[PDB]
Amino acid sequence: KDDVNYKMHFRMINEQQVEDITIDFFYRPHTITLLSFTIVSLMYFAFTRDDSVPEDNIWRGILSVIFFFLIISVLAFPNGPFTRPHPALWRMVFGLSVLYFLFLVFLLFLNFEQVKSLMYWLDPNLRYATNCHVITWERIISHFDIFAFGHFWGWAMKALLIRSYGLCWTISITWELTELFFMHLLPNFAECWWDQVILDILLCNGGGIWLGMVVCRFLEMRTYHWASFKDIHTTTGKIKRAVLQFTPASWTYVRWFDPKSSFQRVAGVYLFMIIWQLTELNTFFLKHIFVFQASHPLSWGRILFIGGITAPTVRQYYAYLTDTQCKRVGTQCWVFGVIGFLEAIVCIKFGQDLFSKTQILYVVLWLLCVAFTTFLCLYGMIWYAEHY
Amino acid sequence: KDDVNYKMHFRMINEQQVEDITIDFFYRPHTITLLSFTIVSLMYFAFTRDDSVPEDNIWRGILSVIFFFLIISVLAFPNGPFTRPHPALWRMVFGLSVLYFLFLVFLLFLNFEQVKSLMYWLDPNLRYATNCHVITWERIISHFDIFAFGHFWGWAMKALLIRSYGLCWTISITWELTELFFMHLLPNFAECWWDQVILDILLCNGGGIWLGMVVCRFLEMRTYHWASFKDIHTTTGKIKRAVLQFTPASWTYVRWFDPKSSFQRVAGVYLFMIIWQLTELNTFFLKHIFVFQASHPLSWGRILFIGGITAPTVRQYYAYLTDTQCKRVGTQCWVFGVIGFLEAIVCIKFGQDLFSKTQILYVVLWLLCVAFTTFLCLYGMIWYAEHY
Ligand SMILES: CCCCCCCC/C=C/CCCCCCCC(=O)O[C@H](COC(=O)CCCCCCCCCCCCCCC)COP(=O)([O-])OCC[N+](C)(C)C
Ligand SMILES: CCCCCCCC/C=C/CCCCCCCC(=O)O[C@H](COC(=O)CCCCCCCCCCCCCCC)COP(=O)([O-])OCC[N+](C)(C)C
Ligand SMILES: CC(F)(F)CN1C(=O)c2[nH]nc(-c3cccc4[nH]c(=O)oc34)c2[C@@H]1c1ccc(Oc2cc(C(F)(F)F)cc(C(F)(F)F)c2)cc1
Ligand SMILES: CC(F)(F)CN1C(=O)c2[nH]nc(-c3cccc4[nH]c(=O)oc34)c2[C@@H]1c1ccc(Oc2cc(C(F)(F)F)cc(C(F)(F)F)c2)cc1
Ligand SMILES: [Ca+2]
Ligand SMILES: [Ca+2]
Repeated sequence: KDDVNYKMHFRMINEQQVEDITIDFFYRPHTITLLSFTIVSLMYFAFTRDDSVPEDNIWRGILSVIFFFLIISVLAFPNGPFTRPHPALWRMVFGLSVLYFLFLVFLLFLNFEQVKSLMYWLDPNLRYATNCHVITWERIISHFDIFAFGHFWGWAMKALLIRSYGLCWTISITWELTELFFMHLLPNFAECWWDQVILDILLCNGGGIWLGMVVCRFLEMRTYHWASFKDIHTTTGKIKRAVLQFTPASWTYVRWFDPKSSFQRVAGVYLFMIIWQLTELNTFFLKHIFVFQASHPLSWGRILFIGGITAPTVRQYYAYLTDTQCKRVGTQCWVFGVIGFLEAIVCIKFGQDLFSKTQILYVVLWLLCVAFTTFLCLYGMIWYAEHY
Repeated sequence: KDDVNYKMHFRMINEQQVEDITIDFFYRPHTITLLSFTIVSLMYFAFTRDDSVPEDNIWRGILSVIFFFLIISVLAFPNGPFTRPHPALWRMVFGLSVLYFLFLVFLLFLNFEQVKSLMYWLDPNLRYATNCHVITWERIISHFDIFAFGHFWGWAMKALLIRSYGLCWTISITWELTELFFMHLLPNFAECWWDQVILDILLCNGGGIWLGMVVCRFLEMRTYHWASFKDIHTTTGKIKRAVLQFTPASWTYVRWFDPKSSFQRVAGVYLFMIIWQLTELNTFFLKHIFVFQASHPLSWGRILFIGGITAPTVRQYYAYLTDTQCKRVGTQCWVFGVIGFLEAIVCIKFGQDLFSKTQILYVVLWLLCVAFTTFLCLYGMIWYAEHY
């Protein structure tokens, strides 16, 4: 009867079910109405759309395949550890992750010219894509952009889900140093290195981690009592509940290191940090292989999507690593890992024009040193946890 | 607490679980080994395959996307009412059905020249694709081919799953007459109409229905006691059990008509028969729009695949139609219906060159008459069931 408990502990981190349902309209399935909508909409598009332009036909077909795969996801895909604001949103996020996985699998079979032609079809303008000792006080605040906003809030979310100053500060410092080193390696016109080791570590990353940890401690201490949207008498309370419907209903108490932790625990945390830094390398290298612009919708959309699938992945990884009755890895964690490895394989396959013969050796030495430093600081964290 | 029973009755026709597991090796998940296999295999292909030929790159990429979507299906897709020979096979069948659904959704946005070019890319030889009163006794047996074998066994499987002489004989006669009429309409060199109303109704379809009904009655009467493969002492018993692992473990008692049946019951059975005849029309019309050859692997592979997804679809449709606690349509039935309607939309969109202005009116009149005859014989069946 331990197998029943095992399957329950997997079903609670893979497809979490909603508790205390009051407005039952949001949760009753209407799959036949969805089928009628699908058929009538595809009928309207087939019989009324003008399909004389073939490129537009291919683009609309791709968009519609994506839309209806998200519908299939809402129907049949797993939900994850999250049931807020609605499980269907997380099913659609899982479907997007599966689509991206299959996109990378396809990309691994084309050659460099075919992948470049694909990227040039998605963005026709991709073909033509390309003084620090006087750092004034105001050119410093000029550094803060919308992407600095993104860094801040991404680190806030990461520190919220990880619940550790040590892990977050380790990954922050190590990745900022790695990025500076690679920018020195590539030509990059890489002057002004005081905007990566100071403004990016101490203000964006540091403040983001601080905010994430404060909000995480708040969410841990608070007590969750959710009254129905119906029973609220006033209107301010009603809109307050409708807004809180987009917040966590309960919060997990995260502890990566036990008092006396096994070798499996340490190895799992080390693997976690290695895959974290690997997903950090994937973005840098994919943006440098093909000359991607940071303002294009796919560029920041892919980063937002990775940050979105990172939230269930961290919860499922923590559950599998620590919970003893969770005998299976969540499917979102599986897809996150396979994407994070396929992107590295893509970077290695199409990334032979980045460095010379000696610069690749420099990259390998730095990656070995980074892995060793990660292990050293993880061991230091475990020692401090055991003795203090 | 009726909602718990509702969700259980849906989970038992959507994801049936295996009972009495003895050899637990076949049923324990190894998702991390699957992830390692995926990554190592894609690494081997990325780093060793010669990708200088682009058409081969596109073909291999398509095949690999299909393979790894079947892997994702084995991971996360629903199983259906069946758990034999293994639920993973039916998960992969569901994944194939989803891929075909998305293929049709994509096809609905291209124009006729693009779809013809797609079919010519899949089969380069598609571009160049094209005396009864003396019917000897032996040219009759010459009619029996591998496709007659397929008709026989398809009707056997259908009569096994439907459990009705009336429904099966109705659909048989009506579809054979419709096919003869359409062959008379199209030029078709449609002589020798004694091979469709006699040899195809009375011998292939009739014998198939008889065999299916006999095997269905046998499977209903028998008692299922499954000893483990381990406990069998001899070797003949072991191989007998290993062969019976590819047979049903239990059989449902099918009854479409109650003594006094509601209007919803009659309407659901009528809709069942209409979608059956619609899926029969889809094959004929898709094979006549583009000049498809019956021997090409995709031609008969698509028919085998439809016959494969027909088995869970009929069980889930019967469950939803008759069981009062089954408040949701199975997902395989959903995808079967959406495919059967999307194929008809494809036939209507790309099928404007088949008939003239008057022949389309003839087709519409015959389809109305066929629907009316279907309803009449269904009402006759219900009357005979009520009074005899
Ligand atoms: C030139 C280049 C040089 C470079 C050199 C580099 C060299 C560096 C090489 C480092 C190699 C180190 C690997 C050590 C492996 C041992 C791990 C171990 O045993 O822990 C086990 C589990 O471990 C796991 O959970 C693994 C499964 C996860 C796989 C999915 C991927 C998703 C990741 C998403 C990450 C998200 C991050 C995103 C954050 C933003 C511990 O568990 P257990 O107790 O043993 O038993 C199982 C658990 N139960 C049963 C008890 C419940
Ligand atoms: C020119 C051309 C002219 C042409 C003219 C043609 C005109 C002809 C037009 C005919 C139109 C007739 C339609 C009548 C609709 C009423 C149906 C009804 O109420 O029954 C209801 C259900 O009914 C359903 O189950 C429907 C859901 C199925 C949808 C998925 C499709 C998959 C099909 C796969 C088929 C596989 C076949 C493959 C076989 C090889 C009855 O149920 P309920 O009791 O009311 O309540 C629900 C059940 N619970 C809750 C009790 C449990
Ligand atoms: C390994 C990699 F492919 F390189 C990942 N990529 C980056 O990391 C990155 N950053 N920017 C870009 C980028 C891409 C294109 C043009 C420009 N122009 C510019 O300036 O940047 C770009 C990219 C690419 C990237 C590709 C696809 C992608 O999402 C999808 C988009 C489509 C659809 F076809 F619809 F567009 C379909 C699918 C689905 F899988 F669902 F099929 C997914 C996101 C990022
Ligand atoms: C509405 C329709 F499209 F017409 C249905 N079709 C028929 O009914 C029919 N009959 N024959 C043919 C046929 C097709 C091609 C060449 C020749 N040459 C000849 O003689 O026949 C043919 C067809 C087509 C058909 C197309 C695809 C198909 O399966 C898939 C194949 C592929 C992959 F690209 F790999 F080939 C990918 C996918 C997936 F969806 F997974 F992406 C599905 C099965 C049938
Ligand atoms: Ca940085
Ligand atoms: Ca025929």
